Amino acid sequence: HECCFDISLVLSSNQKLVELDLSDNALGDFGIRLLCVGLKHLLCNLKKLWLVSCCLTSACCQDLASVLSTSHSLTRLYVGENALGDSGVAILCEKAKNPQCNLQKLGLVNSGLTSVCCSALSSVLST
Amino acid sequence: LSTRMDHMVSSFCIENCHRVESLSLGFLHNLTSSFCRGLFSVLSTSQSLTELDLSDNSLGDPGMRVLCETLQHPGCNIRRLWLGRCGLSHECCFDISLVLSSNQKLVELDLSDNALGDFGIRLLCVGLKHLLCNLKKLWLVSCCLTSACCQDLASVLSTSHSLTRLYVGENALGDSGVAILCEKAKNPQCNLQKLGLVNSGLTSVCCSALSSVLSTNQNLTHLYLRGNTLGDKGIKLLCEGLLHPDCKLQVLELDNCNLTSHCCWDLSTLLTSSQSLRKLSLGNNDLGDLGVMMFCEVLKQQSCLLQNLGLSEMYFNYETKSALETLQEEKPELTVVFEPS
Amino acid sequence: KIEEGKLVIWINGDKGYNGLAEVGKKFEKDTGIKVTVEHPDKLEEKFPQVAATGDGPDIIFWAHDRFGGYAQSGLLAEITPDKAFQDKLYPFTWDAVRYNGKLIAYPIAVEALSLIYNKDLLPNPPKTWEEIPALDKELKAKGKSALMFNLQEPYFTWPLIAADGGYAFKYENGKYDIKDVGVDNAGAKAGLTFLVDLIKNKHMNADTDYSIAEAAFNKGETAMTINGPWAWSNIDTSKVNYGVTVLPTFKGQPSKPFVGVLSAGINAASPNKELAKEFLENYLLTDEGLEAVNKDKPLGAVALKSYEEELVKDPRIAATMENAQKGEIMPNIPQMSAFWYAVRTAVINAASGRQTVDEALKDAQTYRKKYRKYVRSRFQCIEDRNARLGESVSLNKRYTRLRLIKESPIKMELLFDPDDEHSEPVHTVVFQGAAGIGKTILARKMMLDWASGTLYQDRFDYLFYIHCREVSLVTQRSLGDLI
Ligand SMILES: C[C@H](CCC(=O)NCCC[N+](C)(C)CCCS(=O)(=O)[O-])[C@H]1CC[C@H]2[C@@H]3[C@H](O)C[C@@H]4C[C@H](O)CC[C@]4(C)[C@H]3C[C@H](O)[C@]12C
Ligand SMILES: Nc1ncnc2c1ncn2[C@@H]1O[C@H](COP(=O)(O)OP(=O)(O)O)[C@@H](O)[C@H]1O
Ligand SMILES: CCc1nn(CC(=O)Nc2ccncn2)c(=O)c2cc3sccc3n12
Repeated sequence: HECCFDISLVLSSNQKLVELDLSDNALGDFGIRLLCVGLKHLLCNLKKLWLVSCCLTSACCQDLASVLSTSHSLTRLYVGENALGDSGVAILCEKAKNPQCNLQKLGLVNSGLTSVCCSALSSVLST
Repeated sequence: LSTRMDHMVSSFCIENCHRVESLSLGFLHNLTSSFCRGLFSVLSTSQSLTELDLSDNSLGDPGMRVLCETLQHPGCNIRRLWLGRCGLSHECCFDISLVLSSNQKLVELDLSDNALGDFGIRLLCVGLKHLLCNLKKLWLVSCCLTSACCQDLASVLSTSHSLTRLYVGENALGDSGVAILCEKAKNPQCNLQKLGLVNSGLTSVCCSALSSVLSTNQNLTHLYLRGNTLGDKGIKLLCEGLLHPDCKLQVLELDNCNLTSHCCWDLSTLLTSSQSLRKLSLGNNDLGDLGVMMFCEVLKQQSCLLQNLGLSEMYFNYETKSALETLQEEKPELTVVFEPS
Repeated sequence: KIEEGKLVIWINGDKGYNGLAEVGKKFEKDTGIKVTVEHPDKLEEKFPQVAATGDGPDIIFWAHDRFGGYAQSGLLAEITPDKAFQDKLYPFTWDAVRYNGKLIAYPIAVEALSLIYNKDLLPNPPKTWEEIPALDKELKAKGKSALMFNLQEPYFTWPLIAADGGYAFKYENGKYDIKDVGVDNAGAKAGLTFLVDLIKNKHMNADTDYSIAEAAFNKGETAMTINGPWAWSNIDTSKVNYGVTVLPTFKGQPSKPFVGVLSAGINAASPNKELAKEFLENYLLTDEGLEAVNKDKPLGAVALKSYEEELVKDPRIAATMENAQKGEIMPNIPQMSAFWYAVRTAVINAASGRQTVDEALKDAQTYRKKYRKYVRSRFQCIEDRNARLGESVSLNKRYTRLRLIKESPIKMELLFDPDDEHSEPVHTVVFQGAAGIGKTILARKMMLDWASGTLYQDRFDYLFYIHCREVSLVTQRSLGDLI
């Protein structure tokens, strides 16, 4: 998570970076909290973000959801192989359902999702 | 506060209070939860509250986040925030930084005795280097810091228009650490007034860096080095700085610093040479039974030292005690010397 | 409060006060501006307070050393003589009043410690310090001493100590180097060592004070002593045919006494800068001005070049100035208060109680180590007494290990540690065994091993041996067995 601060600084000023893959790193929920600072910042043109297998839990979805809500450029979000269980997905969905969200590809691959969270995904798919 | 009943009662009374200047809470075996959230939501609106003391109780990071949100309120008006042994980690530093970046009322922040490791400092410095941060006093005592963090603290000292009090003792900010802080504290435009390098494992090697700061930085009035094994060589080097005509240091505290008899010459020189020094707190060190007699003799010639002369926690003989008592009576302008008894 | 319109002078009443007033009155008649001279007691204590207020005198007459303190406080005005005036006074006295490159006072008179001798016992004083021992032996045969002086006051020992290159504070570019002290180097050590040897050889005692040295000289027990011009007035009552000369040399070098220069400083807050300057420059610092002063009370050697030539008629004055020329200007930095203490505790203790090499060595004897070494030495021998077929040292390496068991074998180390657990340490340990089993030998070995740093290095700072053979049960005493 320590490096997420420095990554955030890059996102805040480097307008050329489009695709960033941070998969398989210990960027725990705190690390996400920091990356989201850069991701929610104007001038960040990041389109693809991979956070697969990053020791994340549902807690981090509170910040990722905000990124999905306000980011004008983020279209690809992969957060599989994490502990983003039903409650985490529901949080993301509450913002991803917004007609103005630019999310195009959602990688909730292996996050312990169950039948309960499917109504949240249904909402997103419908809207 | 012990139970939920106490929270609603305290909340009621504090909310309906228009003249409380300082509040001290002590959460017991309830936090690390939103349990205290109800009260913090009240503190945000108390226009008369200037000091909030949350020290020596377990305030888990999540709790610090809640507090930080409540400190971003337009009507917060809290000027002093004390967060001693709260059990905070580097995680909370992010949230603290956010408060510093927008809360223009906070002046004194005490983060002592928390695990705000070097990384945590890196984050706090984001807020500290930010405009609108009016923080004047910052305590980072015993925060598991190492010399690495000085790279960021030094930048704060360089650019901050407001930080005057910095206490970073009880850490591993050794010779290399302080040297970094000094390089920037050296700048004539640095606003540092009180430097609390109390117990950082400093040695004689780094005293040339402190000397440089003392020589150039005319805003530095208090320097606390007690607990650092500076040695006699250390004092010699510090004195070269202190004897510089532009040095304005008023208070120098030197408790146990592994001192011996030799340094008495340099300390004696300091006592009569500096026109700026007012207080010299030599403490628990083997100053020497004869060494102090030199102080007794020289502190008669219109010395500018008025305050604590130290010599506490030090064994003296009969004649020495008599001489010190005589000095105290003959020169009343010297408030108190402070022998052991 | 500034005393505008008049010039006010403060001077010690033991100086040529009436004379200085005459210079003032002459000045008034010549210029029309009145000069008032006053002599309050402890002017050196009151002046700093009025000077710091703006009140008080325009001109201050006192020793140039104290003036350095005023200069540090900024209580003195800078003086601005041109070279036309600077060249009127001796070329070495301008340093007496120089503070960090600035001139703060006008030199008036120069004191030095000259050699005062009795022509009836010694019409021809020695020119070399090394000759005094021989002179003393010859005089002792006659029943007289060659040299006696105050050795309890470093002021009078310095001339010899500094003779071989020793110095107080280095004086390089007009500023004294505070961190460079010459009392430690070989030049000082050689001088002090020689002096201490003179005491050990019984040419001088260690406890002679001012009164004893003067009494012995005025009585006729000594060929000579060392003093300054300030004491000459008490040397006439003896009716001794005394003379004053230049002190003996040491290894080719002249002695270097502290030179005490009387000077006239000016108050920082006074507007009478041109007035005070002209008063001092063209009236007081003249042959006529100095005669007016000297007429009331002799100044001894004077800063004026021409006036000293006029006074050359008196060899005592000429010798004083010659000594001053060869001497050392007494530093005006407040660090001298530390210096004076440093030498006071150097010479007296060096004379008796320790060596001259020990004296400068940071008080390395911190007692703890002194005792440890005392024990280390004392217990090197198994008995350290008589009865060993010639009293040879047996050498404690002969110690043969004894078996120690608790009432598995144990070591002498860890002896006082807590047992298995309970965090319970032991204060009292008892070693029992038959007479002749080695009880005392073990105790002596233990102390030797401790003193050598091979046992209980961290646990005990002191071991105090109590020999029950020596301690009686009926003799009254405090816990002085420690001594
Ligand atoms: C003023 C000087 C300090 C400066 C100094 O000494 N400067 C040069 C040294 C290094 N050099 C390499 C140039 C030469 C080495 C000498 S060597 O002989 O090794 O060649 C030092 C040197 C010895 C010091 C006294 C003794 O401590 C005993 C005692 C200790 C007490 O607490 C305080 C009182 C007292 C009387 C002390 C006073 C003072 O403090 C002295 C005169
Ligand atoms: N290695 C040794 N260890 C112990 N005692 C020794 C040793 N060699 C010689 N001796 C002798 O044994 C005697 C021991 O005396 P000890 O009984 O300990 O005296 P005390 O009665 O004073 O305690 C002394 O005569 C001593 O010199
Ligand atoms: C040879 C005599 C002797 N014997 N012992 C053994 C002993 O004393 N045993 C017990 C047992 C019970 N009660 C008392 N003593 C010694 O220890 C001893 C020491 C010293 S010196 C000179 C002879 C001597 N000696």
